[PDB]
Amino acid sequence: MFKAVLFDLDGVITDTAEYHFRAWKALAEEIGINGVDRQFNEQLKGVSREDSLQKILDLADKKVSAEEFKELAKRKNDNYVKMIQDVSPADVYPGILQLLKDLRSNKIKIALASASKNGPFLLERMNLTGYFDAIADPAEVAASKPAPDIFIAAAHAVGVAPSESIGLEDSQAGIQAIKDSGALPIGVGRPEDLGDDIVIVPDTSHYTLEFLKEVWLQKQK
Ligand SMILES: *P([O])(=O)([O-])O[C]1O[C]([C]OP([O])([O])=O)[C]([O])[C]([O])[C]1[O]
Ligand SMILES: [Mg+2]
Repeated sequence: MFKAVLFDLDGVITDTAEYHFRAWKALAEEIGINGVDRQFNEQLKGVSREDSLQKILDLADKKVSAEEFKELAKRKNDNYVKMIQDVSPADVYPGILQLLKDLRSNKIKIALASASKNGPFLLERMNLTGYFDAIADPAEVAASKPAPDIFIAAAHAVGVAPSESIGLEDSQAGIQAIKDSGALPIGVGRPEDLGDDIVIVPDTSHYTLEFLKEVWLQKQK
């Protein structure tokens, strides 16, 4: 009986979490911060551009100037934007296109709840824009992931209560944002990274409408 699905983008719809990681690691190393490895990057997944940069700068003893802070965020974004120019429909993760088609057939709303300002560009790259009933603008919320605001806004944008929605996420921060919104999270990734307390699937082929119904029917929510 859920009425909406609230999609993260990066690491859910396609493998762009890998590109954010590579770009943040390159930035960090340029400023002599070598701690952005895959384990540290689990604290960056789902986190805004500025919050990501500050989590990396927290690894250093000294502060950068406000001018350098702004430059660094822009530097990373310009690199990332170059990395994603060749993304195509062939890069949609397994299961995702068919899930979008099945949700529309079943009159279940589809909304994007990505913290990325590059979200709309990436949905166009992948020929997915037409499936979305709404895209929650991440610059409109007052509080970014792990705050629930973006999931609350995604649900509102398609006229469904968060409590009647499922959220799909690959990150610690986004799973917390889903929990605090009222929606039911189903994570994608390693249990070791995302927790043993919610439903986690190992890859996105598991994100079928059949499975979302299976999970919803057992407590949920
Ligand atoms: P999700 O994974 O919330 O689709 O995206 C998150 O977006 C932020 C901000 O991206 P931007 O605006 O393109 O710089 C990234 O820092 C996170 O890595 C990403 O998970
Ligand atoms: Mg993500």
